[PDB]
Amino acid sequence: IEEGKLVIWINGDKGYNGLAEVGKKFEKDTGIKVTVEHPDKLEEKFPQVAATGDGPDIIFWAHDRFGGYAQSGLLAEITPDKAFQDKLYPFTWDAVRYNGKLIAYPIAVEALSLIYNKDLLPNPPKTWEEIPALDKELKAKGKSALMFNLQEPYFTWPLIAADGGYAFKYENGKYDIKDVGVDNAGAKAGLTFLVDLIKNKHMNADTDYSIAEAAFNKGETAMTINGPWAWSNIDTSKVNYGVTVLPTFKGQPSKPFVGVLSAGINAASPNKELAKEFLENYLLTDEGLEAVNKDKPLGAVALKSYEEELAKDPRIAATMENAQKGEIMPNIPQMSAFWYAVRTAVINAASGRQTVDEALKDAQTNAAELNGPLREEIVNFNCRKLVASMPLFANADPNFVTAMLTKLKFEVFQPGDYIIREGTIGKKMYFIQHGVVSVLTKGNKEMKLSDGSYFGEICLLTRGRRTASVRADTYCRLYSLSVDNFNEVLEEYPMMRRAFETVAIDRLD
Ligand SMILES: OC[C@H]1O[C@H](O[C@H]2[C@H](O)[C@@H](O)[C@@H](O)O[C@@H]2CO)[C@H](O)[C@@H](O)[C@@H]1O
Repeated sequence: IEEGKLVIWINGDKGYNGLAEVGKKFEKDTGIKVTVEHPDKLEEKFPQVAATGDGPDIIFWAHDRFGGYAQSGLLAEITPDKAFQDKLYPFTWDAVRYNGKLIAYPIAVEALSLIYNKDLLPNPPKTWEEIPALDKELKAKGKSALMFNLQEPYFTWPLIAADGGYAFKYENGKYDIKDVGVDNAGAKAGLTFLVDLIKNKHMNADTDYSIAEAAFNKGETAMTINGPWAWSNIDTSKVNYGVTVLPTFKGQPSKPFVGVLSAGINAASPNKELAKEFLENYLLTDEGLEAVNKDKPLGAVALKSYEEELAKDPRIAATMENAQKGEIMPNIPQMSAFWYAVRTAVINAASGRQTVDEALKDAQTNAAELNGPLREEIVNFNCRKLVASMPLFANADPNFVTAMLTKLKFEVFQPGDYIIREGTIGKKMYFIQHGVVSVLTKGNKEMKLSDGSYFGEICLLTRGRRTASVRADTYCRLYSLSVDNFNEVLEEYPMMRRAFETVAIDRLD
């Protein structure tokens, strides 16, 4: 971030080129440059980087992650006046409330639908249960019935929820965080049906977003499950598609988790006023949303004036029908733990790492018990110890140490793994969070290092070989810090760079 410009983050499946057009209009009027970026794992990156001088001015995501960001102090309260508020649907404003405060601008309402190829399947099935029979019929003609993203639990959730699965029980206007529904009869039946699809070769566990998109848009599968954003690429592929009600499971509708694409203002931004002006006066207008919608459809927009037009589209009416059979996602801080829990369970069940019963038992405990803030805190202090213990960093500015912590990468090694091999060239030093290693120098004396220690640091000043091998003696958990990332932070703190250069200037004598 820098004062006088806007950096916006939005997910790579959304209309980021269209948003950049809105930004080009903004720059033309104010001289303020707008850069739109779509980094991978943006929703996880944002809370890591936002405090530490990095991060976008504006973050776009579904509202479910914003309670967490709000809890962490990473979002500015927004202050639209009543007239502006009246422009958007009251339920969209509700979705972005935390402690009664508005913490983001709602943009669009998202739900998943069944997308079907009308040439391959003129009458799409009404039930999940008839998909195996349909796939066998299609397999004989070199096709498949259904492919969709099995790596993201968002896509499998409607099935899980259909017969009674739920995230957190809603009662008397509030979520009971101790009452998780991911291990109940309904959730187990849903995921069992999905795993049986996999086991009987009607779907593949490795299927991700790209695979399913490419299969449906090339005409290889009769159906997919996706949201409005995906419709552009299907239009471009020329497939004759319909958008309809998701299939029923055990006679019960699929229950997609409804998301409200929302735009938050990073509390670290020096551009909060410019961010408000862009969001209120440029993006949230008929012209602004249209530019984004034209690139990748937004869904049912929060802006009433524009939604009046979009609601005439039967694809948007199918989206809202699915949405009404679903549930608005909670925005509570525990949602991150929930998603992490269900993601691992679905991946483990589908692959056969665990049974459905085992995977979901562990998901229940993870979603209910896991304390993100507490675990984050413990992880951050321990990393801070490791980095600040090293002689080089022993008297450095605490913010320098803090920026450096964000660069650390988690690595694991098995007994007998060489972390560093003598004669090779590395670009990383290592800190030992947990484990024992041997430092071996050809023939010689071993030296054993353990929890708290470090090694490989000479790559910070060498551009040269590894002069010793380092072998894991037990299971090791390490953090690595690369010379590039070290330099990058060292450039952000010029007083430290000068100190370290004067050190190196004397190390030549
Ligand atoms: O898979 C869990 C994931 O679900 C939701 O993410 C959606 C997102 O809302 C959509 O806009 C679209 O981009 O696809 C994502 C699924 O890959 C939740 O918003 C997210 O927090 C959660 O991790």
